[PDB]
Amino acid sequence: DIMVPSFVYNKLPVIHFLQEKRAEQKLRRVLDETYTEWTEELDQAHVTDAITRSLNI
Amino acid sequence: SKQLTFISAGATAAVLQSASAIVSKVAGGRVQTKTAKEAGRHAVVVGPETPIGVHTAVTEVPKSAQDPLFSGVSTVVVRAVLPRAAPDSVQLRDALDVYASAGIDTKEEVRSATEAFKKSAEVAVGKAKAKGVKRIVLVVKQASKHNCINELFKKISTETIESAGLTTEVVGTAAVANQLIVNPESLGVVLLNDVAATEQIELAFAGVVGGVSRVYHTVEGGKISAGHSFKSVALAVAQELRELGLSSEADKVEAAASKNPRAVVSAL
Repeated sequence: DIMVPSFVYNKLPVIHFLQEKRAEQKLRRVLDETYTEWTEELDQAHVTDAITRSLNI
Repeated sequence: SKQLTFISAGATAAVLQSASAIVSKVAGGRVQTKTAKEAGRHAVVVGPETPIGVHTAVTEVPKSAQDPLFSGVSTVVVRAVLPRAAPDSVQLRDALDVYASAGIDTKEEVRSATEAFKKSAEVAVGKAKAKGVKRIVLVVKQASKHNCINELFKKISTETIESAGLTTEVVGTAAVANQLIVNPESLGVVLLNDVAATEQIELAFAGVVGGVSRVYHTVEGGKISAGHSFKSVALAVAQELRELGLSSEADKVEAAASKNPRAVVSAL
């Protein structure tokens, strides 16, 4: 009725602070590991060159 | 009963009709003449274009049909032919050089090209050994575009020939073509890499000599005749009939071709 309640009350602030920091850490990780991926596609010049070769030119 | 397979590759209908009339009139109906697009034996291909299923494109100077201008010449021109795909699809001779530029993998195509060159090299060295020559002449177009197909062709042809013990001399397309047309007695055996220019050179030599029939060695194993003109087709048919086991008919066709090139059918 008296002791354990008081010590729980004393614990509350530190735990709240640490959990807030942990959540911030996880969202920070979410944004950190995002990168824009630029894909590379076969240049159409080679396609045009192959078309010319097929024509026997 | 027997069958002769006619392949058409860029040949005008007149030549095909002439060939059909010649065989029908000479054979007399004993051997039927069917038309197709691919064969391995008892086949005559009409037209400059290369058919599907041929890996070697040898041609010689037959003694009987020697033109008076080219009397006594003896030179064998063998053109290496890579496997031919559908017209729409990219041919190997072009794929092997464009894919490398594009960065695409070129392992299977290299393997197929290597096999074709080895077979062509084996045919060329066999002809050289039979004729007794010690050195053969490789022909590669020196264009920058064909900087990969020719490189593989040289790397493999020289390897096989040197393994056989004969010498190889590499040359371009213009110099060899001029030499072959002007002074062909200085060349015994000439191999040609698979390019459009080489195909034209082979046709020009086959025609300038007086009109001859080219021999194509196929993957299945065998020899098929090839012609592009009235006289060349007539000689090709005569050789084909000789292979079937007809000597008198073959001689008659050969004589008719020698006398009246453009109208052999009426001549005989």
